[PDB]
Amino acid sequence: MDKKYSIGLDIGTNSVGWAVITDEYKVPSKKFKVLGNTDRHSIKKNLIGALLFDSGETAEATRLKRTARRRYTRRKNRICYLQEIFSNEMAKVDDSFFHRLEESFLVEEDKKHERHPIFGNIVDEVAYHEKYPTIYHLRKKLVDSTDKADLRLIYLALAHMIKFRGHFLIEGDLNPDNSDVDKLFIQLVQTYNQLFEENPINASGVDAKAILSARLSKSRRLENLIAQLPGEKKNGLFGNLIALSLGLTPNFKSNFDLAEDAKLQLSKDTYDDDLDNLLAQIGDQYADLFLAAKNLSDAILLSDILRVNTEITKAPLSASMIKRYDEHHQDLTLLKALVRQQLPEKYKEIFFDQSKNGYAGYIDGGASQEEFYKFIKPILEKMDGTEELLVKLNREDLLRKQRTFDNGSIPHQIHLGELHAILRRQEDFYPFLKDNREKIEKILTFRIPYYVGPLARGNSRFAWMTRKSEETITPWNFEEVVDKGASAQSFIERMTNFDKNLPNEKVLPKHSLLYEYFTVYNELTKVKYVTEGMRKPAFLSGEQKKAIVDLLFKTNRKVTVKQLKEDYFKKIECFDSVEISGVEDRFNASLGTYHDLLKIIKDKDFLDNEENEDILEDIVLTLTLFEDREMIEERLKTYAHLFDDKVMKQLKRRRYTGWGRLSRKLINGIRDKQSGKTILDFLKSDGFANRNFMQLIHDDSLTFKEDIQKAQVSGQGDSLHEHIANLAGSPAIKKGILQTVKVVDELVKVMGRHKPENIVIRQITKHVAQILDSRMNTKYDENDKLIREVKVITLKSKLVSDFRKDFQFYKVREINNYHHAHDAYLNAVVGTALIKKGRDFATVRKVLSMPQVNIVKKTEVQTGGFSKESILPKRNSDKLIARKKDWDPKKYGGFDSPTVAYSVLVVAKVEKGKSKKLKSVKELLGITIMERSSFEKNPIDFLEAKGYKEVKKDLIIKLPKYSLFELENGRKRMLASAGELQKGNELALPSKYVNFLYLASHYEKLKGSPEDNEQKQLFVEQHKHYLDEIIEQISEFSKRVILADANLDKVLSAYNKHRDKPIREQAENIIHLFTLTNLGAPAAFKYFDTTIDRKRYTSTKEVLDATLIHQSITGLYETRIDLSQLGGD
DNA sequence: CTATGAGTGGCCCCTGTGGAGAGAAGCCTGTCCTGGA
DNA sequence: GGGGCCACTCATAG
RNA sequence: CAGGACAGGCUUCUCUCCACAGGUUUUAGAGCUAGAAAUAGCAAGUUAAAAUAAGGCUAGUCCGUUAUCAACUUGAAAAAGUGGCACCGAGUCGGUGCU
Repeated sequence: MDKKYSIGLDIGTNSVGWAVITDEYKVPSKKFKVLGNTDRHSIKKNLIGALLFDSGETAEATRLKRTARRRYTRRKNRICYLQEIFSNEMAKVDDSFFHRLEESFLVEEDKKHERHPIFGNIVDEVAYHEKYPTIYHLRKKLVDSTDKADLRLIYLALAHMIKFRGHFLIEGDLNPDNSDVDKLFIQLVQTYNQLFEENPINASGVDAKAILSARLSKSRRLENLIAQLPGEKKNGLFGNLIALSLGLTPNFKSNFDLAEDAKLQLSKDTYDDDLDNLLAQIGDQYADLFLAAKNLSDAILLSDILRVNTEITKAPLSASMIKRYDEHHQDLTLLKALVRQQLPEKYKEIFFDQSKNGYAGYIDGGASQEEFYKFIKPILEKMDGTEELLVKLNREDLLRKQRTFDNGSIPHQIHLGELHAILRRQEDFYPFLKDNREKIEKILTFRIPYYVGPLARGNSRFAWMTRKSEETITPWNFEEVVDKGASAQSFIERMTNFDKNLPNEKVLPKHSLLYEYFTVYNELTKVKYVTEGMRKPAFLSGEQKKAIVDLLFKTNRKVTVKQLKEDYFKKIECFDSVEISGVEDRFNASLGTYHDLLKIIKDKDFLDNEENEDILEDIVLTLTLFEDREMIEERLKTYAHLFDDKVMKQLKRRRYTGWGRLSRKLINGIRDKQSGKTILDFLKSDGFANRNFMQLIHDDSLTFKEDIQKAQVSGQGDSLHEHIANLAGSPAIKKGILQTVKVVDELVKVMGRHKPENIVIRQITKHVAQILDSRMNTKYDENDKLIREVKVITLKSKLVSDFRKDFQFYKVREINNYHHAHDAYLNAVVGTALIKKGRDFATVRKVLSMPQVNIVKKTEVQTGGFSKESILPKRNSDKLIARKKDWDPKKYGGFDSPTVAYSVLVVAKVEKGKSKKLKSVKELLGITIMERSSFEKNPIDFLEAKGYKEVKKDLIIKLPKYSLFELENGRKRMLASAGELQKGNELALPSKYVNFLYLASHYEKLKGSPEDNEQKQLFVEQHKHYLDEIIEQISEFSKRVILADANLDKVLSAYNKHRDKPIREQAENIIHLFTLTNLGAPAAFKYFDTTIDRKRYTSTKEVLDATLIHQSITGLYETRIDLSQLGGD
């Protein structure tokens, strides 16, 4: 008799519950054969348990690190390009300068050349350090002077500029002379008054520079400026111009009464284009007004930058840096004077102690600028003469460094201008610089487009670029080697969907006109109308649909029921009264793309042309695919023969985003084999059948369904891993699902390969059920109908939670891990009971108090970073990992705290003592993650290298993390690492104590009827003696397996101390005790007033000769190996 | 007399921002359709 | 949250 | 009862590519004076170079932290295969009967 049995499953983020029950809600138990070298040949176990595992993580970190690696590599490549350019002339003056540059990081003992890099002689080095305290001094001096300087200084300046070229946000050119806010505001007002003499603006008395440079929001600046302008509004034309000058996006529809919105934003690249067409609409006389607005905006954002006001040079940033340096020097002198004058004792603290947050700590230590201000602020409060210094502190301007985090707002055009000025001044003495000025400018301004991607030769699983040729990609010949249009199309396509019914065809663009026609006819197909004299609703004819679309859909961007009734039935068909069903208020789809094309091209018959279908659809596809404008113009240049410049540029501007859910070949590509119509043709005219898309794809009359069946290529059965990975969700739930399916497979294998009756458990859960059904039921009957021998049940946790709360079967997650198993068991029981109580309740209570539950910790091989990322200074300790091959850690410091890959057991002989005496040993040597490949290649050589000799190969036992060892008195420990252990034993409590603890913990939070609440409170009051029993049992369990003498003593003392506390507080504090006894690593926990630190087992010597256990994924099959007999002499 | 292991307790760990796209999922208003029961 | 490392102290064997 | 397309909104999340600002580490930026030295006073401090997971070959202006993995037999791996049942009890499972 194949016993009828049910399987219950609970899938969480960390756990997978499993349980097997009979037809009688009873859990069978079986005796299992045990392999190994031990004597315990067979053990009886229950068929219930749960699996715990570490939660999975997303791929975000890997992608971030890859991006960082590419950034670093490309920056170094640019530096190498500059060195290559300077290579010819550098050797003619200083051959070893480049060697000195890179070899700088080595100590003086290691350097092949002289220690001073810049000159190689200390005198010139000191002279350089004196004449130019900061690199900004050199930059400004080269910008302003006309003298011929040494090649090395120019090289240094150019390298500094390139390596920190700054951000690329704003396109176009920036005028550095555009910095005066007031003068440009006056010019804008003057131009407005000249062009609007009937409405002049009196800008006198308005401080434009203060308002526009204020650290307020753009709307606040606009409001403040307008409030000072009588008669003007932010909604007015001048208000919109100011908003644009602030960097907002005003709408110019109202001031020119245009039929179309004219929205301008200076950050958008459309400013030139939209300005051009706006002038084409309102007249070209308004060019200088927008020019003045642009100049004012430029002055604004360059005024927020560049604190310097009136100093005249081509390098304002260098002037700002020098000004800050001078202020820092003067303030430092004054501060030293004052501190020495009044508080000499703290002078040492301020200027000598590195560890404190004073000036010495701010400079030579790790104290940040905010920390330094925080430390110095109370001290300055105690002294006098620091009023302006206090103001500067409030301004984040006191003693400011040059390299600060606010530098993130520097446009690259400033560095470009400085480069251009330096090259202009010095190219007369340096012909090769003048010749390669173009190359230097390109290198400074070059940027890889976002749509191109990595420049690989196919050997990267991330690269998609298509090459025109096979030259080495250089910044000067990038455009001549890469098909930018094809690359962009590939970038778009690989992220697009595939059609469900036709997986071999791309889906159409969302705003494709053919798609819009399809949708409109699809909705019109199911529109019914009832007029006077009509007994039943009738479907609209094809000519009726065509007339309706031409009259309303092509003319109105939205058509409503009332509009249709007034415009077509009442006017065209002369039906005065009509009742329309299937559309309530308005029609859903619309011909927006048709309206846009009729607005741009301004030709209706050209759009109405059926033969231009290919050209029109190709134009729509081109507008959807590409976002860069040059590529769009490149593609549109084929169709320019039919359009003027205005139409082409307006077409150049229309972008469309989104995609449809269906393919063109499905709708209008496949023709009916009988009639020749496509789906669109049938929607246009289907006779009295009037079949919609759903009806057409399911009708057996046409061959479209036959093509659907044929086009279903027999996709090779997706592997369970791949099938789950293809689902929608985070990888963690995917891992949980995979482990659950493996658990189900093992449970099936256990029961003698007899299939179960019922499997008890959002679209992801639906996919899980689908996977289970597919793997379990594969039998097809004589009619090719799947014989569902197994029932799949979907139930929500709310039902089982109610089941628990109704029958006092409380769940306390803080006691142990059995709650997952009990929840799975109750899930299965409730599902079977509902779909299919004195006996049942007794059986359930018997099941709950059962002591043996299979709890298994999943064994894993840890991977990830080689070590921590913080780099530590050199120290005399062997635990420091070198950052590179030829860098002694005691000379340079480096990494620390590597992570163990996995542990291995080694039994061999090791020399010990100064006499070099061979000693037979038995210890654990853990492999670091960085060593994993080397060890896997040849363990023998690796073990020989670490002082282990006479290798005993057959004793190598793979010991991953959480490998379980068994010791005396049932005490269990898990191998946390190569040198640390965790708790391995679980505490079991009688169910009555769990119920009492739950009732006490929610004593004041009772959610039930008043009589039930009072009864529960009385029950809590009656059984106070349980607390002593609970404490005694905890002490006994800790004594037997935990060995926590001092911590237990402190716990006992605290319990005796707080024995007078209220019952709720006592229970709440006692609940915190299980952190000492819970599975996993010990953790510190708080008990009333005293905090108890974590007791950490750092000794792996006791388990060297214990019994090792290997366990199946469900823990039913197991093999036991004793370490004592292993490695015997 | 000093090197060597074995525990107690304490302290540490890379951060911030922008631009570009595609998809998915969940909720809501609603209309229509396919399949079986 | 959780494993590594280090200062400190102590017991032990050469 | 399940499934689907559309019209619109809202919200969140995932995945991929291109850039910036730092941080950390070592070296360079003659420390002076009195004192044998311990030490005491004095001066000064803002910056620069290189590296940022060891490295690898398929040598790319590429890849290197996602995912998967109890034990034994076969297989290079993928992958395939390998373990008796019924009854009475329960402090981590125990006992009885058949085979």
